[PDB]
Amino acid sequence: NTPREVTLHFLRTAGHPLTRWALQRQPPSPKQLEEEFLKIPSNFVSPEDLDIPGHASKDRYKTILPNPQSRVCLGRAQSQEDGDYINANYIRGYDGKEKVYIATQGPMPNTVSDFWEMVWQEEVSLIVMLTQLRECVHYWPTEEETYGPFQIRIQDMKECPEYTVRQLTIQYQEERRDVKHILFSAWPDHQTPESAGPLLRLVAEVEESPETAAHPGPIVVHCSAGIGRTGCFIATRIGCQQLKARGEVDILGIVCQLRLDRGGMIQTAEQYQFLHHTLALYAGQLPE
Repeated sequence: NTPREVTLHFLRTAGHPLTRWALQRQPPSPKQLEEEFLKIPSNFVSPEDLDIPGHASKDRYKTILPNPQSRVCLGRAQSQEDGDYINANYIRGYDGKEKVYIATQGPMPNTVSDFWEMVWQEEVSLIVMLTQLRECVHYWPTEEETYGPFQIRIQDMKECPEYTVRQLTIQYQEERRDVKHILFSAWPDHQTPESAGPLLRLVAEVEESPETAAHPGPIVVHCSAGIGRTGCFIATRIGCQQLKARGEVDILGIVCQLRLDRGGMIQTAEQYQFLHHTLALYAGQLPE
């Protein structure tokens, strides 16, 4: 068995189910969580695994690449652009449900049009942006701007204590669609949010979003590299979904499935511990 077969086998089979009680009252120790986290393979892809010439100019980081198996490919239905490349992966949701999310990096100035093409092509109606104040381009308009063939307009902007909700529209030719955009700041790279409460309110904000499509598109979740904060946010939502539906959560299993979808999701052991903390808090909100 090669290193890749070893990696795939661990990720497909590792798990550590935690009842609601154990999570709240007897969680794994900080030492055990550190060692568990260290054992999770990254599933990073080597540049030799992508044959996409020119892709490097569209990557924020040379080592953080989209796994080819779940890579979002741009079909260019609406444009004349060369190739199909965006650093973005489809991510499975609760119970392995396909294409619940797209994890991607924040657009670079040269990939803003690619980003909007992706939002059109995938029928995205919700974007979750994770950032901190001192940081990440402003790829949405102040009033109205055109990006490639798309006209984007801001219909509303509402500040909540912990995030800003923008209501946008994107139009191509005759067709105009709503996109809800949530900007959650106060989340530094390689760190955790200040506390779990604002993160759980972000997760609730997402749940409450209007879902009027027959086949809902993926939710776009992004941050600088598209893996640490994105992975934490997606893992928290799936964790909450498991706790609510089954009264238990397998956080190890969750992170392992996310790494199958995009290498490196959840960057630090501190972030991993914070996921336990967050889910313990959510557990107490759940009905008896």
